[PDB]
Amino acid sequence: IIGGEFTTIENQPWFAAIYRRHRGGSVTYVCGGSLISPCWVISATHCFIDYPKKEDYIVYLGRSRLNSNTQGEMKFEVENLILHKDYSADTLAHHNDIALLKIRSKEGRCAQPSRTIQTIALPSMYNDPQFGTSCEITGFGKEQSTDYLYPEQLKMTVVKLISHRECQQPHYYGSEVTTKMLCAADPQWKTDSCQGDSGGPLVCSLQGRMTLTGIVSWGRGCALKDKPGVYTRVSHFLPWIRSHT
Amino acid sequence: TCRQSMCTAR
Ligand SMILES: *Cc1cc(C*)cc(C*)c1
Repeated sequence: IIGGEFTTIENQPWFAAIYRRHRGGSVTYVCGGSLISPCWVISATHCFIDYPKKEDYIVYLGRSRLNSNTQGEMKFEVENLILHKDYSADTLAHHNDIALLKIRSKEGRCAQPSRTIQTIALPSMYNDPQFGTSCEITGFGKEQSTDYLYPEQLKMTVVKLISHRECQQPHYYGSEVTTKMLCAADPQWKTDSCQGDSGGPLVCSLQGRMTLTGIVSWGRGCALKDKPGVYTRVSHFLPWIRSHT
Repeated sequence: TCRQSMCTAR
């Protein structure tokens, strides 16, 4: 996250931190995700497409820091890794960039709700906030485009939803952006998601409830003028989600 | 094949 604020998991209790194990025992952070039911985390396919072996991954819930054990955190293995079969990556855009991870602790249990572990609601079909609405994004991604390391502390920021009409302008993304994607940015281009934030939640207070409106997918750079963050539009994938869940 | 989407991925 470029700009924004440091935060803690209590403020973002649906946030899932996804890591990959390597042969020698080292673990590296991969992507974010969101807990949508006790057994299911939703993320982005592009995070996993090159290494689709579910045994390689670890999922933490209730975790505020990248490389430390926060009190009340829960560690999970991935029981099923489901990537979208129509995922594709073009010049700029990632299409159908959505994935599901069925999580299970070593004892075979799903998430236990607590102050630091809560599910986030899904939207209803084709039901998104109006353009101009403020939404929050959360992640352990880069704080600057030139960083090669991720911050140890979880961050959040607040961005505004951008119309499809604006986002498909030539100096924005043109025809690369589709109706199954959502654009969001800072009006002054000072805060944005970045590399390492992929898979994590774009959350909007919708109709009296915190709702998973988007999934961090792609963008041209980070916090660049006229280059919004692009998010998988969750409200256009409900048949897919419920079919696998 | 290098594609720019490798770099746009967040
Ligand atoms: C091949 C290519 C081109 C650009 C502009 C960026 C990346 C990652 C790859």
